[PDB]
Amino acid sequence: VNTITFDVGNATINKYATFMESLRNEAKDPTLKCYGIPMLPDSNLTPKYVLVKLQDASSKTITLMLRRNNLYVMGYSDLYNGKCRYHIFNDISSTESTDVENTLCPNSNSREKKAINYNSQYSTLQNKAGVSSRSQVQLGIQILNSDIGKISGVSTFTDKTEAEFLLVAIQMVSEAARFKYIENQVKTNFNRAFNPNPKVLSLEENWGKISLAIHNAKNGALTSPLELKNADDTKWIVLRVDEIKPDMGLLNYVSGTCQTT
Repeated sequence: VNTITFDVGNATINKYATFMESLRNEAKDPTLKCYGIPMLPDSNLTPKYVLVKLQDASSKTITLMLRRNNLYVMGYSDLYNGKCRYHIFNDISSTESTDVENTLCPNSNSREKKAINYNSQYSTLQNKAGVSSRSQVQLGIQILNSDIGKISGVSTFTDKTEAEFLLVAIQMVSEAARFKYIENQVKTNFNRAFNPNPKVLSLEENWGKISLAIHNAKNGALTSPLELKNADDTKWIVLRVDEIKPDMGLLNYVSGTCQTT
């Protein structure tokens, strides 16, 4: 499995763009695409995982482990007192957990467990972070930088600190890779903190449905319209692929042929 590094501490818009390109190119199936939009592979294609190393301004790092087929974060590692400290979500199988141990921390004599004792659903992360919605958790480059430093190499930290980091990282890494719209929210706000708008949230919550609709669309027309939210919280009834393609970075895996095109 490959490691993609993003230097948060020294980030620029172009470095972030390159990071997004690199992550999409690593994770996508080598061939699958619909309407020109690359698709993630099935759950069998190897490597099954991608590592994303995030570096803060003090050169400390956290490495996220992502499932390639859906870009979900499985866990993360940090260097702690010389040890590879692995933090695994509580919602993956025993066989995947073995893979997370060995992929984050291949040397079995130099590693240490520090579990994430909760699941990776946004509702859970929000609860641990003390928010009723992740619209209340600002995103941003400086925030990500700061949050890395609250964890990496740190003996103890609260669940709220951890869940804030996870909310920010999951969105700025995996959601941004899935959605050019989210990448572009980060870029438009690159020098400052921002709150995820209704369209960010709607896209995040509907990636599966959107991916299916694009895969199934015939001559650019969705078989069944898909109702999302615009950034001003008005309904967005999507009728055609060209209305939503600009916001897409990656499609969720959907079996069978589509217009590639």
